[PDB]
Amino acid sequence: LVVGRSRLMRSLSGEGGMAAVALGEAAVRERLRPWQDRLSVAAVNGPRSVVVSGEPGALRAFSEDCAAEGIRVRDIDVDYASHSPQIERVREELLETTGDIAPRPARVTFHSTVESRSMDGTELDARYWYRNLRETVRFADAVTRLAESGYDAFIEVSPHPVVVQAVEEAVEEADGAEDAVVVGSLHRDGGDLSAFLRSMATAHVSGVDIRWDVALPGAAPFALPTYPFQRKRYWLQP
Amino acid sequence: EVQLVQSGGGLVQPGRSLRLSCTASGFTFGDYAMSWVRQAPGKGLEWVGFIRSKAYGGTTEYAASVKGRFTISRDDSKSIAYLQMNSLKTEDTAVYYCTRGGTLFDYWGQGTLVTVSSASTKGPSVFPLAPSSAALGCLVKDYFPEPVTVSWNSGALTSGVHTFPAVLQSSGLYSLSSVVTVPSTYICNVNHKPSNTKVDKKVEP
Repeated sequence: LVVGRSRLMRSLSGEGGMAAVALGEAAVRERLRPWQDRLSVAAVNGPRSVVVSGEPGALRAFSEDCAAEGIRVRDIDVDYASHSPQIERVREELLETTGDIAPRPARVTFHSTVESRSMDGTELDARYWYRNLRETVRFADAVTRLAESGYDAFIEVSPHPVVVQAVEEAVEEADGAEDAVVVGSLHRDGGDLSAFLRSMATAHVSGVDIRWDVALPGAAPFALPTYPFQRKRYWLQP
Repeated sequence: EVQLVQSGGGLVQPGRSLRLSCTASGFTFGDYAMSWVRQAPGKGLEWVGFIRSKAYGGTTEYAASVKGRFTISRDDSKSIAYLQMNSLKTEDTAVYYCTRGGTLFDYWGQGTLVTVSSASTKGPSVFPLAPSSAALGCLVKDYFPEPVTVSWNSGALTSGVHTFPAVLQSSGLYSLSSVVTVPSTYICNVNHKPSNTKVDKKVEP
């Protein structure tokens, strides 16, 4: 999947781009509806942040057009323009590269972001990954209505956390718990084991149970002092 | 308790030799006599021979059908029991147990399953089974060697499946059937690993 999608999207790269805007939901739909570079949004990180992808001409026109009437747009450096009608006319190569998959049952509840529902392990095929590639991903809705299902540990697995803001500003407004913890794995200014251990400890001090014997595979237990009690004087007359 | 460790199974050609090996841990091997018991399908246990420990001689005794065909040796310094078979026949595809003691068969080892075969490896031929009597299945026929794995709906349907052991026919190739039951789309996936084939056959409901 990874390599085939990679060099099938290599062919259409160099042609079209992406820009992040934060102005409104159906607001931005109305803004570029006077254009027909796009059929549906690309992604929805939060209730107030959206990404607009497509051909360079319309994207430049919208960036310079809204540059004077709202929140500044950040052009993401993407060689191509995914989640756009640009995908359609190149389906067939994809189908003939990944039409040989065997979907196995999933142990854990893989919660989809393109079908907005809990999928099963046997429903993953060539159109499933196309559909993923073509239309929206509903990430903010998925994280919000996963927070309502009783999940309170959104541990991210990435070399650099870029969606912590959206995750917190999405879980903030849901009718669940507020102290749900969100931690990354590695940051820009470190890739050693110390940073990973600090992220693990940050996740641990909020409820997550961490087994610490793996990081010390060559030590023996020491003799440690006992619990320091805090005492007052309780004394009824004897 | 004490552990008897056994090895030496595999594929054999009818008419050649093969030697087993059984080591003992936890007790002195130089004081016990050792007996050998073969186990083949369609029959019960069968004593095939026994050897005497040292300080009582080194006499060996065998069965009527194997006297002059098999031999049993031992080494008490390195403490193994060996069974050496010459001119094997196709009816001796069996699992061999080594038993401590000449008459009181006190202990029984885990055993090794060694088989003499005249046929070569062969991919299976899966045929659908149309109900003409609800139940439906597929037949795996003319394959070699064991084992094979059968699955329904890529591991989704696991209830009502009735696989059967592959009974050796008179030819020398294996054939079993897998039938599920459903009241009233339906495919069975048969995987033969040592020949690396995976067939997905649909069965008419």
